[PDB]
Amino acid sequence: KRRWKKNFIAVSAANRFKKISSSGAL
Amino acid sequence: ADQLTEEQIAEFKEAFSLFDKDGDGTITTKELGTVMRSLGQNPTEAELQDMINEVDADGNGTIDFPEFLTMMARKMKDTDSEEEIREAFRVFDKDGNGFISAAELRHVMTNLGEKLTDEEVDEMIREADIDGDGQVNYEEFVTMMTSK
Ligand SMILES: [Ca+2]
Ligand SMILES: [Ca+2]
Ligand SMILES: [Ca+2]
Ligand SMILES: [Ca+2]
Repeated sequence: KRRWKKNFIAVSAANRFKKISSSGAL
Repeated sequence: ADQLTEEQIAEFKEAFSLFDKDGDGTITTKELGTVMRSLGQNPTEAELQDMINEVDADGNGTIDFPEFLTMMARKMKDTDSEEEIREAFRVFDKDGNGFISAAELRHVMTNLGEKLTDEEVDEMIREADIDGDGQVNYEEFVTMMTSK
């Protein structure tokens, strides 16, 4: 009921979206 | 034989109610730009659309419920990339990196706009700091939110 879950997950949604960019060389 | 529970739909549902500061309940470019911009960024526009297709299985410009779980469920094999969770870690820590502080998190917890403060967070860090050293380390963090 009270944890860092919904919190970490949320940021994960926006962080993953960003990481989806590229993050790769050749 | 217990997937008939509700704790699941309730967890993901909570993420949206908190993320979708609007009401639609979907991660879009306008919802992403807003929140993302609140953190301290401002990417171009064409860059966003690219961030949508690279994840919009269907193609409604915005991911809803089935699409969300599909992106977190449909796991294409495995690459052993823990960079994701890692970043989320470096994020919480705005200054030094290795432990979470009340004041530090408070600022990163106020950015949102729910109803937290110093006292409440205290109960979150205290209960999370099983050891009780004073702050939250990486262990109690990777031990409490461990992938069951
Ligand atoms: Ca929204
Ligand atoms: Ca869609
Ligand atoms: Ca830190
Ligand atoms: Ca500790």
